[PDB]
Amino acid sequence: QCTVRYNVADCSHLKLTHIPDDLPSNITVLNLTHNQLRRLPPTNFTRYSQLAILDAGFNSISKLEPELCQILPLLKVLNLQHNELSQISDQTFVFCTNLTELDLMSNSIHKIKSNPFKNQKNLIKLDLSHNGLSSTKLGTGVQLENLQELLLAKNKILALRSEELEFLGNSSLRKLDLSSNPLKEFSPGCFQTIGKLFALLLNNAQLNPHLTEKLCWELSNTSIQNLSLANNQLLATSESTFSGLKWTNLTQLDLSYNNLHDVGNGSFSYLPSLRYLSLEYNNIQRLSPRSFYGLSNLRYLSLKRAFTKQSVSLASHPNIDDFSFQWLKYLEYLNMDDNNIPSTKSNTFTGLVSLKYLSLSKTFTSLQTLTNETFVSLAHSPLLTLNLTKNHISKIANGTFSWLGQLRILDLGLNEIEQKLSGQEWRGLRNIFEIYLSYNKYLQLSTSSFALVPSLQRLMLRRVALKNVDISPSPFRPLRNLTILDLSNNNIANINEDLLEGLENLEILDFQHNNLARLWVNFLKGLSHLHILNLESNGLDEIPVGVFKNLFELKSINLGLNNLNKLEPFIFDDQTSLRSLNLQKNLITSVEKDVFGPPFQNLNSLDMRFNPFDCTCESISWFVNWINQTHTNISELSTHYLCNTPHHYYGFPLKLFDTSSCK
Ligand SMILES: *[C@H]1O[C@H](CO)[C@@H](O[C@H]2O[C@H](CO)[C@@H](O[C@H]3O[C@H](CO[C@H]4O[C@H](CO)[C@@H](O)[C@H](O)[C@@H]4O)[C@@H](O)[C@H](O[C@@H]4O[C@H](CO)[C@@H](O)[C@H](O)[C@@H]4O)[C@@H]3O)[C@H](O)[C@H]2NC(C)=O)[C@H](O)[C@H]1NC(C)=O
Ligand SMILES: *[C@H]1O[C@H](CO[C@H]2O[C@@H](C)[C@@H](O)[C@@H](O)[C@@H]2O)[C@@H](O[C@H]2O[C@H](CO)[C@@H](O[C@@H]3O[C@H](CO)[C@@H](O)[C@H](O)[C@@H]3O)[C@H](O)[C@H]2NC(C)=O)[C@H](O)[C@H]1NC(C)=O
Ligand SMILES: *[C@@H]1O[C@H](CO[C@H]2O[C@@H](C)[C@@H](O)[C@@H](O)[C@@H]2O)[C@@H](O[C@@H]2O[C@H](CO)[C@@H](O)[C@H](O)[C@H]2NC(C)=O)[C@H](O)[C@H]1NC(C)=O
Ligand SMILES: *[C@@H]1O[C@H](CO)[C@@H](O[C@@H]2O[C@H](CO)[C@@H](O)[C@H](O)[C@H]2NC(C)=O)[C@H](O)[C@H]1NC(C)=O
Ligand SMILES: *[C@@H]1O[C@H](CO)[C@@H](O[C@H]2O[C@H](CO)[C@@H](O)[C@H](O)[C@H]2NC(C)=O)[C@H](O)[C@H]1NC(C)=O
Ligand SMILES: *[C@@H]1O[C@H](CO)[C@@H](O[C@H]2O[C@H](CO)[C@@H](O)[C@H](O)[C@H]2NC(C)=O)[C@H](O)[C@H]1NC(C)=O
Ligand SMILES: *[C@H]1O[C@H](CO)[C@@H](O[C@@H]2O[C@H](CO)[C@@H](O)[C@H](O)[C@H]2NC(C)=O)[C@H](O)[C@H]1NC(C)=O
Ligand SMILES: *[C@@H]1O[C@H](CO)[C@@H](O)[C@H](O)[C@H]1NC(C)=O
Ligand SMILES: *[C@@H]1O[C@H](CO)[C@@H](O)[C@H](O)[C@H]1NC(C)=O
Ligand SMILES: *[C@@H]1O[C@H](CO)[C@@H](O)[C@H](O)[C@H]1NC(C)=O
Ligand SMILES: *[C@H]1O[C@H](CO)[C@@H](O)[C@H](O)[C@H]1NC(C)=O
Ligand SMILES: C[C@@H]1O[C@@H](O)[C@@H](O)[C@H](O)[C@@H]1O
Repeated sequence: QCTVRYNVADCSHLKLTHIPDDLPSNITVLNLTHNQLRRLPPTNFTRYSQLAILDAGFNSISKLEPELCQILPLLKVLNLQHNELSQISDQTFVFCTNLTELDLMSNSIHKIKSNPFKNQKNLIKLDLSHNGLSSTKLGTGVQLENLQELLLAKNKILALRSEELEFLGNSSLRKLDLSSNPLKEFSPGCFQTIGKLFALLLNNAQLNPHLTEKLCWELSNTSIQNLSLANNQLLATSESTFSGLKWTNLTQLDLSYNNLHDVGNGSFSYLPSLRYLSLEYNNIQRLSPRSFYGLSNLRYLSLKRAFTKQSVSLASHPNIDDFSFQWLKYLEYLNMDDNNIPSTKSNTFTGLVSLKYLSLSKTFTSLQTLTNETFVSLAHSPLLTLNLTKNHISKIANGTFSWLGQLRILDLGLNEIEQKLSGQEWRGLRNIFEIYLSYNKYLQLSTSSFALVPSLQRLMLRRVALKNVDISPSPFRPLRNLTILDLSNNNIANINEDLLEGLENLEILDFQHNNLARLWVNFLKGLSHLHILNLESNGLDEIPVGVFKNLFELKSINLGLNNLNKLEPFIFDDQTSLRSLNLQKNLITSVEKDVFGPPFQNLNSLDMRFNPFDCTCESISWFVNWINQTHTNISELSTHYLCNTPHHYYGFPLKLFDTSSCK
C-alpha cells in the first residue's frame, strides 16, 4: 500500500482500483498516478479535505463529478493527463476556484461547448494537448483573466480565426503552444485578439515559406518575443519572409530542423532586436556577406550541423565566404559543430568584435595543419574559449595562436597531433588557463615546451605517448601556477625525478598506466597542496617511506591495480584528513595498525578488495575488528574480501574471521 513522506501520499504503480483511506488527514498532496481507478467519487475524499494537489494522471477515469471541487475546497493543482474523459460539461469544473494548474493532456475531448472554465479566474496554466480539438475556442466571453500558459499542442486545428481567441481579450499569455497542428491558414487579426502574446510555439505544424510569411504578418504589432518554428518545411528564406516582424520586438527565433537550404540575402534585415538565433540541423549551401544583414543586436548563434552534409555519392561541402558575420558585432557565442567546412579563410571571422566563445568541434575536413594565418580573422575578437576537438589536426605551427591574446580555454583533444613542442606554438597566449591535448598521436617535449605559457593552470596530456621526458630542467618547470596535471596512459620511457619540482600549487596529479615502477627517487617533492593523487596501474610493488611525507592535504589516494604487498609502517602518518583510500587488486597480505591506523581515522570510503588476505590474528585481527566498528564505507564487503591463506581459509570471507580467541 501507499508510502507517505512529508504531507504527501504516494500510491503510484500499485494497480489500485479504489481510493485508499489508511493515509493521514494532514496531507496536502496525493499521487494516485498510473493506477486503474474507475472514477473518483466526490465522497471518498472527505478524510483528506486538506488535498492541495490531486494528481490522478494515467487511470481509467471517465467522468468528473462537480461536487468533487467543493468537497475539496483547497484543490490547487489537478492533474488528469492520459485519462479517459469524454466531454467536459458546463457544470463540471464549476466549483474548483483555488485552481492554478489543470492538466487534461490526454483525454480525446474532440469538442467544447459553452464556457467550461468561467470560474477558473485563478488558473495560471491550462493544458489541453493531444486531444481531438479542431478549434482554439474555449469560451464565449473574455474569461481566464489570469491565464498565463495555454497548451494545445498535438490537435487537429486547421485555422486560426480572430473569433476563436477573443476569449483571451485581456490575458497576458506568456506561452501559447500550438506545435503539431496541421495549420492551413491564419485568418486576419487572429493573433491580435489576444491581450498580450509573448511566446509562440509552432513546431512541427507543416509550415512552408509562404504560410510563414502570412504568419509573420498576423504577428506584426503584438508583444511577441520568443517564436519557435522548428521542424517544418521552410526550405528557403527571402527578405519578404520575416518582414511582418519589423513591427515587433522579437528576441528569440528557432529555425532548426527545417531542411533550410538557402538563406536569402537579407532574410533577417527586420530583426534588429533579435538576440538568440538557432539554425541547427539544416542544409545551408552558402553563406554570403549579405546573409546576416540586419542582426545588429544578435548574441547567440548556433550553426551546429546547419550545413550541407556528406551525402552518399558526391563530395559536397558548404561554402561560407569571407565577411559572412561582419554584421554580428554584438555576438558573443558561435557554435559551428558537426559540419563539413574545408577550413578557415583569412577573413572568415572578421567583424565578430565581441566574440567570447567559439566552438569548432568536428567542423573541419581539410585542415590538419594549423599555420600562422589560420586564425588571423579573430585578431580582433576578445575570445576566451576555443574548441578544436575532432578535426584530424596533425601539426601545429610556430605562432598559430599569436592572435588569440586573450584566450583562456584551448581544447585540441581528439585530434591526430604528431610533433615536437619547441614551445613556439603557444607564442602569444598571455592569459591561457587550460590546455587540453589528450587523445592525440604523440608529443615530443623539450626544455621550452611550456616556457611561453606560465599562466597555465590546467594541462591534460592523457593517452598521448610522450617523448623526451627525462630532461633537466623538467619541461613542466615553468608552470608555477599549475593546479591540475593529468597525464596518464603515456607509458614514458624514462622519468627523471626532477619532474614536478616547483609545482607548489598542484592539487590533482594523474599518473596512471605509466609503468612508474621501472624508473624507481621521491617523486612528490614539495607538493603540499596535493588533494587527489592517482597512481593506478604502474606495476608498483615496493613503495618507499617518505613519498607521502608532508602531503597533509591528500583527500583521495588511489594505488589500485599494482603489485603492493609489504608496506613500511608510518608511510601514511601524515594522511589523517584522508576521505578515500583505494588499494584494490593488489597483493596485500596484512593490514596492520602501524600502517593503516592514521588514514583509517576519518576515512569515508575504502576499497581494498581482491587481495590475498592472510587470515591470521597477526595479519588481520586489528583489521577485522576495525571493520566491525567503523562507519567507513566498504562496498562488497561480504563477497569480495576473501582470505587466501592458509589452506583452511582459502576463499573464506574476511569479515567472518573469528577474533575473540586471540592472545
Ligand atoms: C568543446 O566541444 C567538445 C565537443 O562537444 C566537448 O566535448 C565533450 O563535452 C562534454 C564534456 O566532457 C561531454 O559530456 C559527457 O560525455 C563524456 C563521455 O561520457 C560518456 O558516457 C556517458 C554515459 O553513458 C554517455 O552518455 C556519453 O555519450 C559518453 O559515452 C564526458 O565528457 C562526460 O562523462 C564523464 O563524466 C565523468 C565525471 O565524473 C568523468 O569521470 C568521465 O571521464 C567522463 O568525462 C560527460 O557526461 C561530451 O560527451 C563531449 N562531447 C561530445 C559530443 O563528444 C568539449 O567538452 C568542449 N571542450 C571544452 C572542454 O570546452
Ligand atoms: C619556431 O620554433 C623554434 C623557436 O624559434 C624561436 O626562437 C626564439 C628564441 C625567438 O628568437 C623566435 O624569434 C624564434 O622564432 C624554432 O626552432 C628551430 O629553429 C631554431 C632557429 O630559430 C634553431 O635554433 C638554433 O640556433 C642556432 C644559433 O646559431 C643555429 O646555429 C642552429 O642551426 C639552430 O637553428 C632550433 O634548434 C630549432 N629547433 C628544433 C631543433 O626544432 C623553429 O625553427 C621556428 N619555426 C619555424 C620553422 O619558423
Ligand atoms: C517594440 O518597441 C518598443 C520597445 O520598447 C518597449 O518595450 C516594452 C516591453 C517595455 O518594457 C519598454 O522597453 C518599452 O516600452 C515599444 O515602444 C514603446 O511603446 C510604448 C507604448 O506604445 C510607449 O509608451 C514607449 O514610449 C515606446 N518606446 C518608445 C521610445 O517608442 C513598441 O511599442 C514595441 N512594439 C511592439 C509591436 O510591441
Ligand atoms: C547574395 O548577394 C550577393 C552580393 O552581396 C550575391 O553576389 C552575387 O550574386 C550574383 C547573382 O547570383 C552572382 O554574380 C554571384 O552569385 C555573386 N557574385 C558576386 C559579384 O558577389 C550572391 O550571389 C547572393 N547570394 C544569395 C542569393 O544567397
Ligand atoms: C525565450 O527563450 C528561452 C526559453 O527557453 C528563455 O530565454 C532565456 O532567459 C530565460 C529566463 O527567463 C532562461 O531560463 C533561458 O535559459 C534563457 N535562454 C538561453 C539562451 O538559454 C526565455 O524564458 C524564453 N521566453 C519565454 C518562454 O517566455
Ligand atoms: C608566418 O609568420 C609571419 C606572420 O605572418 C609571416 O611573415 C613574416 O615572414 C615572411 C617570410 O615568409 C616575411 O616575408 C615577412 O616580411 C614577415 N613579416 C614581416 C616582419 O613583415 C611569415 O611569412 C609566416 N611564415 C610561415 C609560413 O610560417
Ligand atoms: C599565478 O597565480 C598568481 C596568484 O597570486 C598570479 O598573481 C596574481 O595576478 C597578478 C599578476 O598577474 C597579481 O598582480 C595579483 O596580485 C595576483 N593575484 C590574483 C590571483 O589576482 C600570477 O600572476 C599567476 N601567474 C602568472 C599568470 O604569471
Ligand atoms: C468509496 O467508499 C465506499 C465506502 O463503502 C466504497 O464502497 C467505495 O468502493 C469507495 N469508492 C471507490 C470505488 O474508491
Ligand atoms: C480586462 O478585464 C475585463 C474583462 O472582464 C475588462 O472589462 C477590462 O476592461 C480589461 N482591463 C481593463 C483595461 O480594464
Ligand atoms: C558508507 O556507508 C555507510 C552506511 O552505514 C554510511 O554511513 C557512510 O556515510 C558511507 N560513506 C560515506 C559516503 O561517507
Ligand atoms: C563483529 O565482530 C566482533 C569481533 O571483532 C564481535 O565482537 C561483534 O559481536 C561482531 N558483531 C557483528 C556480527 O557485527
Ligand atoms: C559584394 C556585395 O555587393 C552587394 O550585394 C552589397 O550589398 C554587399 O554588402 C556586398 O558587398
